[PDB]
Amino acid sequence: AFLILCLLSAAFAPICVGIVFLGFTPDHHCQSPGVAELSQRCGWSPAEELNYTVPGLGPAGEAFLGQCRRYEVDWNQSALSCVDPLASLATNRSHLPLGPCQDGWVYDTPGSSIVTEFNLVCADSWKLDLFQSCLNAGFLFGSLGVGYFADRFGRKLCLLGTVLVNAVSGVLMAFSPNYMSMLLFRLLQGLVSKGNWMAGYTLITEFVGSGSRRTVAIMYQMAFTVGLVALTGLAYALPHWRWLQLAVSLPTFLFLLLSPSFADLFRTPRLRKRTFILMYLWFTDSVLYQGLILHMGATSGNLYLDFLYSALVEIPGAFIALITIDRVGRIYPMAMSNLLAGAACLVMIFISPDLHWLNIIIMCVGRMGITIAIQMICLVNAELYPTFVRNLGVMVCSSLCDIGGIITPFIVFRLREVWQALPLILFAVLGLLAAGVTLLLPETKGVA
Amino acid sequence: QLQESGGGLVQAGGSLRLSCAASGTIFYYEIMGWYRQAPGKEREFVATIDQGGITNYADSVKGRFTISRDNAKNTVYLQMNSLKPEDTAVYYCAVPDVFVGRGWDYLIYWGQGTQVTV
Repeated sequence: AFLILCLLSAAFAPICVGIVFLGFTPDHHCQSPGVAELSQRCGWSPAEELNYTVPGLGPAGEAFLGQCRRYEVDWNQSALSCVDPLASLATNRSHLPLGPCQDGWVYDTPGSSIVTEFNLVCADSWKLDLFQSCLNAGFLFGSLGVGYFADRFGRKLCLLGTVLVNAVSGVLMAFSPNYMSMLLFRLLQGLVSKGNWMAGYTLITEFVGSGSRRTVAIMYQMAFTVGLVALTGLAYALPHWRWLQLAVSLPTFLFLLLSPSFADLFRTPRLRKRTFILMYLWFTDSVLYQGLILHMGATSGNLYLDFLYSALVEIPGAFIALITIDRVGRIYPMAMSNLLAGAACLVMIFISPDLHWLNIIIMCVGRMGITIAIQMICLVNAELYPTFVRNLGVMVCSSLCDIGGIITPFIVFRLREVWQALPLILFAVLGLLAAGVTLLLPETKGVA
Repeated sequence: QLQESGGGLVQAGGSLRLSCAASGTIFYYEIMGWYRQAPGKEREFVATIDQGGITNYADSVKGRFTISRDNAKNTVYLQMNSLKPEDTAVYYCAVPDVFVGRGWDYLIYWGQGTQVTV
C-alpha cells in the first residue's frame, strides 16, 4: 500500500542530495618526491612536517599558492639541520622559485571520494560542477520526454522499465573506470529517476482523492524528511564512495524483485496578474532552496550533525503551515517567511568569528522559513486552480525550475574564487525582492 | 454575473433548496460561498466551498446545512432542513477575498440576494 510509495520517496532523495557525501574535496597539498626518507631519518612529528616544507598562505590566497605550488629544492642532498633547512640555504624564502605539481597530491582522509580518486583539484576544480549540471540537464530533458512513453505504452509498463534502468545505472556507475562513463551514467540515472518519480506521484494522486490531499502531501513531506535522515546513518559506516553507491542502489532492485483551457488565463486582466507572480515566487524559492543546501554542504565543519539538525527542524514547518490556514489570510505568512530568509543571510554575512552554536540556529531558522513558504504556494495552487492541474503543473513548473538549476551550480561554486560571501548577497537580494511582490496580490476596491 | 433563485414560505419547518448561478469564469477560477444578512442584525456566515472540495461551516449551523457543487449546469447548490423560527433572512451569493483580511470577510461581488421566511 503506502509502504512502496514511502520507500520510493525516501530513495529519491539520495539521487538529488548525495553530492554532499560522494565528493567532499578534503584538504590536500603538493607532493615532493624524496622528502619521505629525510623526514623518516630525523623524525620529529607526523603533523608538523608541512609547517617546514609545504607552502602556506594563512591570511589568504591558499587556493593557488599552498595547494598548487612546491619548492624546487634538492632535498636529496644531505645538507640540512632538520629544523629549518630552508633558512640555512637562504635567510629569505620569498625569492625562491616555485612551480607546478608534476607528481600529484596527497590527501588527508581515511575514506575516498571522486575528487580524491581522479585528482580533480587545482586547475580542474571547475570539473566538479559538471556532476550536477549533467543531472539537471537530464531532469530538464526527461520531463518533456517521459510523457510520450506513457501514452505510447501505458502507465503500468513504464514504471518497471524506469525502475530497472535506474537500478542497473546505479551499479554500473558504481563500477565506472573513467570520468566520461560516470557522466553518461549520471545523465541516464537523472533522466529515469525524474521519469519514475513523476509517474509514481501521478499514480498516487490518481489513487488518492482530494479530501485527504493535504494529509497525503504532509505524509509525503515527512517521508522525504525521514528518507533524508537515514542517509546520514549509512554514510557513517561506509566511508568509501563505491560501497555507499552500492548500498544506496541495492534496495531499489531489492524491493523491485466551455472547458478549462490554458488560453483562458492570459486574456482576463485579473487572472493574468496572478499567474506571473506565482511562477516568479516558485522559481525564486526553488533557486534559494538548492543554493542554501549546496552552500551548507560545501563549507560545513561538522557535516553529519548539521545535516541531521536541519533535517529535523524541517518538520514543524508543515505543521505550522497547516495550523495557520483558518486563522489569518495568505499574504502575511508568505511575506513573513520570505522576509525570514533574507535577514538570516545578512546576519550570516556579518557573523564575527565564534563557535558553531549560532550558525546552526541561524541555518535552521532559514531552512524553516524557506520550508514554510513553499507549502503555502502549493496550498494556494490546490485551492484556487481548476481541475486540470497535474500535467500542466509538473511540466511548466519543472521546466521553469530546471533551467535555473542548470545554472545554479556554476554560479554557486565559481563565485567563491574572488570572494567567499558573494552568493550570500545574491540570496539576500532575491529573498528581499520576493517579499515585496506579494504585496501586490490583494485586489483593489475590496470593501467588506 | 451572480444570480440567485429559490426561496418560498414554509409553514413550520421542512426542507428546501437554494441555487446560485455563475457566468463560467467565476465558476472555474476562484471560491464561492453563501452569506446571510439577518435584518435587524449584521452580516453572517453560513458556508463556503472551493475547487478541491474542502468545505467550512458556521458553529451555529454545523450538522444541519449541506453544500454541493455541480459541474455541468455551472451552478452551486445549498441544502437546508429542520429549520427554526429564528432562521429567516435574505441570502447573498458572494465571492470572498482570500489574500486579505481573514479569508471570508472581504467581498468583491454580490447578487442582491432573495428572501425566504419560515
